[PDB]
Amino acid sequence: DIQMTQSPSSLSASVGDRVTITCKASQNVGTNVAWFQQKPGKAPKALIYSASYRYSGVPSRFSGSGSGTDFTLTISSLQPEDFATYYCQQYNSYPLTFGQGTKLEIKRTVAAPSVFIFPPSDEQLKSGTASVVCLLNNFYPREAKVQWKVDNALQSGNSQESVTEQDSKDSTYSLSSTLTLSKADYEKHKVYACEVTHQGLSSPVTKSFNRG
Amino acid sequence: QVQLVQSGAEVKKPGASVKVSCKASGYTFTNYDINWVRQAPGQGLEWIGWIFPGEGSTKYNEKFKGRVTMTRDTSISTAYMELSRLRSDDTAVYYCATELVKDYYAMDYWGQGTLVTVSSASTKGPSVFPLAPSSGTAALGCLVKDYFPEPVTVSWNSGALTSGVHTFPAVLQSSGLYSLSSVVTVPSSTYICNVNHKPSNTKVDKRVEP
Ligand SMILES: CCC(=O)N(c1ccccc1)C1(C(=O)OC)CCN(CCC(=O)NCCN)CC1
Repeated sequence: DIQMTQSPSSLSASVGDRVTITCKASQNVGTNVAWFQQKPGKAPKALIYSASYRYSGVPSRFSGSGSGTDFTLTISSLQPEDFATYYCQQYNSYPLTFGQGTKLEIKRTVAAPSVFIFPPSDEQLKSGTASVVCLLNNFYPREAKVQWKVDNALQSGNSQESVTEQDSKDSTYSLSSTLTLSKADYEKHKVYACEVTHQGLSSPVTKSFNRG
Repeated sequence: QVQLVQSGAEVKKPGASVKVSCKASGYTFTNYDINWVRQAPGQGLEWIGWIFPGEGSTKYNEKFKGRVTMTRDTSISTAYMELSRLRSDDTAVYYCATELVKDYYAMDYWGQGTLVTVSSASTKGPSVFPLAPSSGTAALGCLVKDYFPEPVTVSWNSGALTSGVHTFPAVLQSSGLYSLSSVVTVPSSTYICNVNHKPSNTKVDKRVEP
């Protein structure tokens, strides 16, 4: 296999910015390199072939360059429908190999996460399970960290997280960290708190409640 | 107009096989290789192989040698991809694709994608639990827990409340069932999450209240 390595894996730019994205092959591959664009939930749209030649319908602001082992995709003036993930691919040798994506996101001003906390519902306790949910609403950048504590005992495992995409109106992110435990174990403990750390906060922030 | 149509989504149990189809219209089917690429949830693109419909010749990724068979039916302009001995990592959207040069432009054509879910779980509707507010704006939502397979839809107030709504990407729990939360912000001054699971015909409107 030839490895295709892309860098950075993500980048924050703005409309009109000139964006440059690299792609490096573990072996010389001549000019046999393709670039794809893909939106979440949609198939890829081919952009470039033969390193520098555009596909039909691909706007001229997308330009390709490179030869041998170093390759580049250039967006001359970033337009709003260009925010997407971009894959290079070699086809000089089998198996055909892709690099990981280079996700292209919208830069904006720092936002602190609005932290809320929800307890397990009575409809769920009658069922025998317990789900506590810590919500992080409208923050930027994407990087964050949530940590759980029951009676100030730091929790490890049985907690999973999901992060939405950039909101279409304010480009912000939102996170849901879900901690799940037995109803038995839920009653067996008193106070529950989730600690939220985000560079838009001067110190850790914690929301908490006391039931069980 | 060139079009490639794929078979519908499927759920398979580990060790089974799946045969995905890709029907071509709008061009000479025997003149161009059909390529298959897959993308697991949240991951990148991986190449499976191609078949040349003119002669039925194939080339496969070595990572699948022995598990994947590609065939053609020229009479109905269809290419098939059969993946055998299914495992959990095989869970991905499978795409067929071809590339042509008419006029003078190279053009690429893609299928709509076929979701192949490999899981020992069985179809189950979700249980919707309210996330009630707790004292300037209030936040509330719904916890859609324990459904299989994907997807589940969530709307609020029968589609009237689109603003300030954040429905989270589902998470796969170790139990093989999916769960996602869906939240919304409202000033502290009714609200109903409409949840529908097509694979199990489960439709549950749940009103949230503090
Ligand atoms: C699985 C991805 C992949 O690899 N490919 C692909 C891309 C989009 C849609 C379908 C297939 C190609 C492939 O299989 O590589 C040989 C298809 C043929 N292009 C050749 C471009 C060209 O030079 N066209 C003009 C020649 N006159 C190279 C890439």
